[PDB]
Amino acid sequence: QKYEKLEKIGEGTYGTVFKAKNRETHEIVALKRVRLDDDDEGVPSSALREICLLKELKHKNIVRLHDVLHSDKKLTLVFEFCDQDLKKYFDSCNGDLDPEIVKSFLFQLLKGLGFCHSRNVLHRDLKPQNLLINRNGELKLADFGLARAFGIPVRCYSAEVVTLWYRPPDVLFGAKLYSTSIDMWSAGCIFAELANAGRPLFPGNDVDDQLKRIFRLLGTPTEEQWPSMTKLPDYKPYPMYPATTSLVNVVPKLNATGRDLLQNLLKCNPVQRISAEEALQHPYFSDFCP
Amino acid sequence: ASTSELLRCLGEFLCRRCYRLKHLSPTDPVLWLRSVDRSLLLQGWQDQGFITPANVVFLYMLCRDVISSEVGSDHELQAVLLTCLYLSYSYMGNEISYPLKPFLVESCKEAFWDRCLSVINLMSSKMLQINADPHYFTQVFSDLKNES
Ligand SMILES: CN1CCC(N(CC(=O)O)c2ccc3cnc(Nc4ccc(-n5ccc(CO)n5)cc4F)cc3n2)CC1
Repeated sequence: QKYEKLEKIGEGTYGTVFKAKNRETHEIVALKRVRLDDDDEGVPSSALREICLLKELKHKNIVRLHDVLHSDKKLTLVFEFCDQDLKKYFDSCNGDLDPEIVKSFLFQLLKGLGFCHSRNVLHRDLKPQNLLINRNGELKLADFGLARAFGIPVRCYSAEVVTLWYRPPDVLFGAKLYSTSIDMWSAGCIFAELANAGRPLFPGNDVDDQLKRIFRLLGTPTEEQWPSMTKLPDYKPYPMYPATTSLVNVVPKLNATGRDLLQNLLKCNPVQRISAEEALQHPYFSDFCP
Repeated sequence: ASTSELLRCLGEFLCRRCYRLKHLSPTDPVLWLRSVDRSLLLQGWQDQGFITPANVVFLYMLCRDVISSEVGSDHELQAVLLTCLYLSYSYMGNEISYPLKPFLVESCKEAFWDRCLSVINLMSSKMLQINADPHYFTQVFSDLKNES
């Protein structure tokens, strides 16, 4: 009634997403339609959490939740409209980005991510499809379906968080607790995609393949680097892969400065993972940087 | 610091708040909450029970701001308490998703979702603050224990 549907953007378990027009104001929004009529599936559960979090996360680099409508047997979340995701951008441009666009997107990602962490929210679902891209070059962190607030002492979170290709080694080893460090690993993976052909850095088939592919590139952490590693619930011995494997051929768009940031984001031991705040002060983001 | 102990406070809290309900027991809230946690567990919607000290304190934080002094029936009180519970699960629960059936006690489902939206619009800000501010969590933990 209040919104005219224009065309569907995407559809999954999460719900159907339309481009839409406000009938009153004629402004172009994005509608996520969430069906409530199936009373033995918990899709609403996630939608309500996404609403609680985005109502307290206002920042030009986080998708803006305008309004929530309850009508028919559906929830409708009204989002600002974006041109594409980073997934369709990689497809659009032969996965081959300008080093300044690479630098621009990572910056906007870390601002929106450092904002989340400061507001005590973990995203826990970073991937290109959850990065909304406008034509003017603006990037927004979207999809807080799997996000949760932290601070209250817990036994553990879920280990069944973050899609396999973007999940950090501590979580693959079944870590009970994890901090803001979880999103900083995903940020590293996305950064490597931007800096090559938009292709996933660690595309594993299972948990085992995932940990093998990470240690093969970055090297298997030692007891010096990561003492608690061998005490983690789903820890099993991996080959000692060397720490000498070059990053130059994996991210050939990056100068040594870019590559140094990448290595601070992709430390296996979550405690040593550079934060969003610390990352934004990195030389890679100076106007000095070559 | 025991779950049973903290649930017994919440029930004694609700009975004191809801003056109009003369035939409500401080065990009735406790029975309704435990019953749900069991149902989800035995249906395999979770591995461990949701009802721990921290989450009872969270649920209390909602109830004291959502639950009117003027709730007219035990049935309405249960509908409102379980709406607060459904939101606690969805905000703090370790599972991605939780179903509605255990939490629905109204013939009008429209009413349940309209109420979810109501409580999120009132509480979304303190829902984050109890997690962000340890001082606030302890303030609310204290207040709960002082409800017996
Ligand atoms: C996977 N997950 C699904 C839910 C989705 N979501 C709901 C949410 O965040 O909770 C939003 C929210 C706001 C949105 C604003 N704008 C858009 N725009 C747009 C995004 C892609 C495409 N697109 C990609 C490939 C193709 C085929 O040509 N089209 C075309 C487009 F117009 C989406 C939004 N999604 C976030 C991503």
